[PDB]
Amino acid sequence: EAPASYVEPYLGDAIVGNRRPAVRLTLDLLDHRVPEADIVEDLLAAAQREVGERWYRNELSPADEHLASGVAGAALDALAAELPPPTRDGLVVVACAEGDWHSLSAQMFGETLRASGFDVSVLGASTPRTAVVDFLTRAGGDSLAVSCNMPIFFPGVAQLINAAHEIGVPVIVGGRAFGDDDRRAARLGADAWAAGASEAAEILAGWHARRPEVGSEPAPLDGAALRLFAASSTLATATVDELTASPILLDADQVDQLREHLVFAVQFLAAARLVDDDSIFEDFLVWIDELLRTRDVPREVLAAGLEGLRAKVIAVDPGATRLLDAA
Amino acid sequence: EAPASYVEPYLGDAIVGNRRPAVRLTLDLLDHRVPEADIVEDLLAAAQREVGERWYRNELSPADEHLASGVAGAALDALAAELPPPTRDGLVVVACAEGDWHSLSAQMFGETLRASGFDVSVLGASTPRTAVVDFLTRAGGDSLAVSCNMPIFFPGVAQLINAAHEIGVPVIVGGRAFGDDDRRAARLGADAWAAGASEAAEILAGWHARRPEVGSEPAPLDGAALRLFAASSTLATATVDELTASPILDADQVDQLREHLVFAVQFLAAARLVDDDSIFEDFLVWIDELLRTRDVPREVLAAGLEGLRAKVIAVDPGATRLLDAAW
Ligand code: B12
Ligand code: B12
Ligand SMILES: C[C@H]1O[C@@H](n2cnc3c(N)ncnc32)[C@H](O)[C@@H]1O
Ligand SMILES: C[C@H]1O[C@@H](n2cnc3c(N)ncnc32)[C@H](O)[C@@H]1O
Repeated sequence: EAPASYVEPYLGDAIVGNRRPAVRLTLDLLDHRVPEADIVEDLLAAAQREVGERWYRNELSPADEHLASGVAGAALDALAAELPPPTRDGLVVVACAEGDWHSLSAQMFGETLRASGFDVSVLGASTPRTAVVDFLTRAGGDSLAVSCNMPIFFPGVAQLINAAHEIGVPVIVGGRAFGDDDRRAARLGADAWAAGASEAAEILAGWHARRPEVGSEPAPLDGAALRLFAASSTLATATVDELTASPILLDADQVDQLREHLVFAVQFLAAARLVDDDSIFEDFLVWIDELLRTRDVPREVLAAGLEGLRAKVIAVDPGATRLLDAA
Repeated sequence: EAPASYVEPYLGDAIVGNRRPAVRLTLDLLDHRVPEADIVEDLLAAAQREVGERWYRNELSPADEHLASGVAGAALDALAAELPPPTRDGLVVVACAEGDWHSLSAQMFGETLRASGFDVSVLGASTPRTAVVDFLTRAGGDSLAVSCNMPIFFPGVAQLINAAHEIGVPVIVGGRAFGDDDRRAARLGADAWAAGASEAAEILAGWHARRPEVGSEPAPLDGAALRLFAASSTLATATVDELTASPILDADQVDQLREHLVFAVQFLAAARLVDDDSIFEDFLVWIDELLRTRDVPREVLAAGLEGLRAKVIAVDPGATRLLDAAW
């Protein structure tokens, strides 16, 4: 009867898109007086993480996950239909980072907030920066919460924080890209960071009660790190052109997968540099290496790919040299 | 009253993210014995299109639409929780086209089918080709329904049809990209085409009962049209490099223009692929009026198209006449 112990039966149904028994479990816990926050964190988010890990281990496909993610959204919808109305005044706007389509991160977070009596509008997946600030303005938002699932979205989170400051609004950030403490968040000028709803509820309720001062001076970022971000396309696509004159010829699917991986590589590298945390790049190499290992595609390809990136990457950002000379 | 007459009050709530009253309308109609299909088509789909048009007229932002789209998803979820189990055997797999993220087209369609007693798995937004086919295989899907909201996704729908054929599975297609008849669909090798669920229900129920022959011959397509598809990024990004030596732009504007030019080459390529000029002509009309309501001078796009000319015809000389048609 702990939410955690229901992950397996939930997944059994969720992975094949069998919504009804899986949302029934969700609602049975709720009716047995389990706090919603726990249901969301310990069952739904935990299940979704396991889906992601199975995909990652090449034990599931995107088709399975798509179904699992729909069931998760249906569970959140069911839960939301049980909620009493907001007890707190002051609208919190929850947004995925621009470029980020993990709507469910924003939605799970925002729903946990709702369950603490917050008035919450979840934009979910990627919205233009200027459209988010304009929404804050029109909807009289107290606070912006930005949910970021990969560190490759950081440049835009920084820009978004800046735009929000220009209109007086404070930004809390979170989700897995920001790690287990506030160092990455602080490096981008976020007014706050938290790991989950419990803490964010304190910060947000505090921003409602006492609307804090916000810089309006943009947080300093390494320009070379940003130029390396901007160039990720060019470097990847140009790396893949050479290589296929012809040191590995690769079908149209394989060339696109490689190209896509190398764009990601340069973006993790740029992100590591931007917020001065080497582990972002090192964790990516570990991550991708094992992604490919379960998929029986020789890693001479990616090695060759990284090899190719070397000369052009350092031409843009020489400070990335040292990051590359571990791998 | 009729579902159609509730569009305006539905939107009033949906566009500001006020889920509960808007989902309640959908459930009130259902309690008043209104068929689900009608609710979905006449209220939900109708509202979502009007959201689209307000966005298009620059009267709404993507932030407001994201709210409206969440409400629509929650409405479908509520309605789905009222359905009895399937009365029909034989699994229909509903997928957005690869590259297409309009999950709600697939979901609205699939849900109308469910309401006719079909067993349905909605993959929704973009899934890799080989993951869709592997799902069909593992789940023993009778039929694939592909939902396509832009004609720039056609090459991959063709590939997908081909993969489905290799495993003996028939494909119906639909969604707004396929127009008012079956000509575009047929040109890509689809085994059938329909406007909505009512017709597709007849075709699908017929495929369950009498399992049809499927061509293990790929539908013929012009390679130059495909090479022009493949090159869209290169041509756009390279067109925008020239033009900014310097005929006129901030980092936002350069990216918007670049993105519009990738679209231009893809609508052009799509028009060529299925031999329907109107795909490209409709796009020019569409984009021209998109920008007009946004007060961004159309000298820029003109100049952009102008720039594409030399490279585009170098790849596909058969596009020349389509380009000179315009201005
Ligand atoms: C489903 C899923 C997707 C779905 C999302 C669908 C949807 N509607 O959301 C789709 C299909 C879009 C997808 C696409 C991709 N994703 Co994905 N996928 C996931 C999965 C399984 C997450 C789904 C989810 O439900 N998240 C919601 C829950 C589980 O998140 P949470 O972190 O528990 O949220 C809590 C806390 O973070 C906190 N919190 C969250 N936000 C905020 C905000 C604030 C302010 C605060 C205080 C707190 C807070 O509170 C929440 C309380 O519940 C994960 C697995 C994972 N996250 O471990 C990946 C994962 C994030 N995806 C991944 C990848 C790689 C991809 C793709 C690049 C794959 C590809 N296409 O080739 C794309 C990128 C798309 C993009 N640009 O955003 C990787 C990232 C790996 C890495 N960084 O090295 C992951 C980790 C999977 C993996 N490898 O294990 N993905
Ligand atoms: C909401 C929305 C989005 C959302 C969708 C979120 C979601 N689905 O969860 C998001 C934000 C993802 C989005 C993004 C974009 N979209 Co959009 N947006 C829409 C909108 C408003 C979709 C509304 C929706 O709910 N669709 C479901 C309903 C309304 O669809 P329906 O067509 O009635 O479906 C029925 C029939 O077609 C049929 N049917 C449907 N599928 C199938 C399949 C089969 C097999 C059969 C037999 C029948 C069938 O039965 C259905 C049920 O009755 C439309 C507006 C519109 N459709 O006119 C655009 C629209 C499709 N989007 C558009 C654009 C431009 C974009 C973006 C390019 C914006 C951008 N990046 O700049 C991107 C493209 C993303 C991509 N696909 O890769 C344009 C396309 C323009 C064009 N020239 O083709 C539209 C038309 C808006 C407009 N009026 O300009 N979009
Ligand atoms: C992180 C999640 O993204 C999904 N995923 C991985 N690659 C793609 C893709 N090309 N398109 C759509 N979804 C994808 C998987 O289901 C994984 O679990
Ligand atoms: C076609 C639909 O897509 C949304 N839309 C338009 N541009 C973007 C973008 N850059 N990011 C996300 N959504 C967008 C609008 O809400 C519109 O209605």
